[PDB]
Amino acid sequence: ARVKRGVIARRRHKKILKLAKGYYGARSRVFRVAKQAVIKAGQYAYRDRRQRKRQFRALWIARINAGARQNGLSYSRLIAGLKKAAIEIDRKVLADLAVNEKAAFTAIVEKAKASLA
Amino acid sequence: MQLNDLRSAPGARREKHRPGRGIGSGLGKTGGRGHKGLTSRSGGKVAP
Amino acid sequence: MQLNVNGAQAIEVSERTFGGEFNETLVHQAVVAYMAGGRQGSKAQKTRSEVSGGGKKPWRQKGTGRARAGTIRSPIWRGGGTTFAAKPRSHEQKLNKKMYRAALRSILAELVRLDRLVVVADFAVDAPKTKGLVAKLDTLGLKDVLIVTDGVDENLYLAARNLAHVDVRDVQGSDPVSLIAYDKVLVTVSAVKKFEELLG
Amino acid sequence: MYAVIVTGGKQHKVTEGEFLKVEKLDVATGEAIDFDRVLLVANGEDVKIGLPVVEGAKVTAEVVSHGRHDKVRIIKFRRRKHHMKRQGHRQWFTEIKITGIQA
RNA sequence: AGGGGAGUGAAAUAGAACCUGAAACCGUAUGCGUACAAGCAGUGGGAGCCUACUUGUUAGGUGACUGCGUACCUUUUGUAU
Ligand SMILES: [Mg+2]
Ligand SMILES: [Mg+2]
Ligand SMILES: [Mg+2]
Ligand SMILES: [Mg+2]
Ligand SMILES: [Mg+2]
Ligand SMILES: [Mg+2]
Ligand SMILES: [Mg+2]
Ligand SMILES: [Mg+2]
Ligand SMILES: [Mg+2]
Ligand SMILES: [Mg+2]
Ligand SMILES: [Mg+2]
Ligand SMILES: [Mg+2]
Ligand SMILES: [Mg+2]
Ligand SMILES: [Mg+2]
Ligand SMILES: [Mg+2]
Ligand SMILES: [Mg+2]
Ligand SMILES: [Mg+2]
Ligand SMILES: [Mg+2]
Ligand SMILES: [Mg+2]
Ligand SMILES: [Mg+2]
Ligand SMILES: [Mg+2]
Ligand SMILES: [Mg+2]
Ligand SMILES: [Mg+2]
Ligand SMILES: [Mg+2]
Ligand SMILES: [Mg+2]
Ligand SMILES: [Mg+2]
Ligand SMILES: [Mg+2]
Ligand SMILES: [Mg+2]
Ligand SMILES: [Mg+2]
Ligand SMILES: [Mg+2]
Ligand SMILES: [Mg+2]
Ligand SMILES: [Mg+2]
Ligand SMILES: [Mg+2]
Ligand SMILES: [Mg+2]
Ligand SMILES: [Mg+2]
Ligand SMILES: [Mg+2]
Ligand SMILES: [Mg+2]
Ligand SMILES: [Mg+2]
Ligand SMILES: [Mg+2]
Ligand SMILES: [Mg+2]
Ligand SMILES: [Mg+2]
Ligand SMILES: [Mg+2]
Repeated sequence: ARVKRGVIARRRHKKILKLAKGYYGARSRVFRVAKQAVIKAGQYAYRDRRQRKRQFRALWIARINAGARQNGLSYSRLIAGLKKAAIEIDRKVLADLAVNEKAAFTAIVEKAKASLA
Repeated sequence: MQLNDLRSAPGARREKHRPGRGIGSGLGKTGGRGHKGLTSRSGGKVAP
Repeated sequence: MQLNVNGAQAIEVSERTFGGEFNETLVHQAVVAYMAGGRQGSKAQKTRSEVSGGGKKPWRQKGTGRARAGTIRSPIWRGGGTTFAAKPRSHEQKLNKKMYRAALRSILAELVRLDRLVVVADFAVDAPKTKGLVAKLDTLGLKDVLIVTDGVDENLYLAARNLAHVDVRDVQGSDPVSLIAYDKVLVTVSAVKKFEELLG
Repeated sequence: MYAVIVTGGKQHKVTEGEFLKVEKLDVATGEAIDFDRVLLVANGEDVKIGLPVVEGAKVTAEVVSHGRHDKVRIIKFRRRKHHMKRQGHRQWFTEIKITGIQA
């Protein structure tokens, strides 16, 4: 029983070349270069699922910092007061109130100052 | 009891492992032989 | 242990032959051994030794700029020999006499439990005529049946030689695979007793 | 009218009649659930800042469906060390609909 | 030479280098991007535009701007090397 590889080899190349769609040059039409691009794109995707959580937290902090100083308080003095009173709202929700519900953010900030911190 | 229904007891027949077929099989590349040396080559056998 | 006969009374057959356990892993081994023993191994390919030509170095060892080659009939090359070319061999296994007999004692017992063994008095047909055996088999109501007799008649073998799903066999010639393959099995009372004095 | 609730370890800003996907909840489709862990509720110009939980405030919602997110693919590769692994993942979620907010 | 019709045929994108007819490679057409911008060419975020339709918590194409990021194999104490 002789086995011919023509039919299963073609389906295996096509799976890789379909994931390499949109790449530049030989990275989307020759298998050797496209295989390495698909493997490398999967290393970055794994690693940037971690950075995505870091980059958004740094963005929320930088925006609470800007919003707190318009009310006369730094970011670090705000967080100390918030932990002091009882408040435990996220950084994700605090950054959302800073942009949109500015009148609600003001009440939270002056609550943190009233905690003498 | 049909010709497509009967089978052997579990543990009575194994698959035989073939070295040199990819990374996932645990026998790819060097095929369980280690790196260079005499006992990694064709006919590389040490006399009793 | 009672085996029902189609016209007479039950004939009180021995417990061991008809009515033992089903050793499934032993029937599998006896079936596999039978099929492996029925194939002829007649194939062959050619190694690099026995493909015609290729006795000289195509080019010198160094200086050309090409990879090193030693013959044109190399397994790497297009017309070269097969790396592990085949030779005729035999796929013949050993089965002990008592393992073979044990398997028949498992098939026979399991047929009685599946109600796919039919026992009748003497099965005889006069003159070799396929049309006449077709009529006689429908009185029993059988389509896909193996007929087992103490000694196969000449008239009975000549009829049903052309009939599609009907096979006529001897007691000592009935292989394990046939007793599983056919939908029903038909045995005479004399053929039952012959099984008793072989399988115990 | 909006509020802040806690579900699945995360916090959500929620207004009435809003669809959203949260972590899987052990509730069938169609039933009703109550979020008693309410950190903040606002109604226009009256905002009740929640010391840890607002006293008596709650949010009513109903389960719409269950499902799985899109597949993510995990590839673990260590170069020129003869190693590679692959995996797939779909995360379960629950979609709820907000039908009540009161402080 | 080669073609456009017309005829034959169930079918000529079965037309004689004639069954099926993939990939590398080379073109035409449409959509979006691209001439103040520095690097393994991707990914996290992300505007705008184009098309379709269940008319925007939807689907497909493109990807301005931006964080991170020196291919694969082998051989090595150790390679973007
Ligand atoms: Mg291949
Ligand atoms: Mg691209
Ligand atoms: Mg292409
Ligand atoms: Mg490999
Ligand atoms: Mg290993
Ligand atoms: Mg070993
Ligand atoms: Mg080696
Ligand atoms: Mg060594
Ligand atoms: Mg080596
Ligand atoms: Mg060694
Ligand atoms: Mg050495
Ligand atoms: Mg040798
Ligand atoms: Mg010759
Ligand atoms: Mg020779
Ligand atoms: Mg010679
Ligand atoms: Mg060859
Ligand atoms: Mg070849
Ligand atoms: Mg040949
Ligand atoms: Mg013998
Ligand atoms: Mg026949
Ligand atoms: Mg490498
Ligand atoms: Mg065609
Ligand atoms: Mg051609
Ligand atoms: Mg044909
Ligand atoms: Mg053709
Ligand atoms: Mg093509
Ligand atoms: Mg163009
Ligand atoms: Mg300038
Ligand atoms: Mg410009
Ligand atoms: Mg440049
Ligand atoms: Mg550059
Ligand atoms: Mg991007
Ligand atoms: Mg993205
Ligand atoms: Mg889109
Ligand atoms: Mg980028
Ligand atoms: Mg950079
Ligand atoms: Mg190499
Ligand atoms: Mg070296
Ligand atoms: Mg060195
Ligand atoms: Mg370099
Ligand atoms: Mg290099
Ligand atoms: Mg390095």
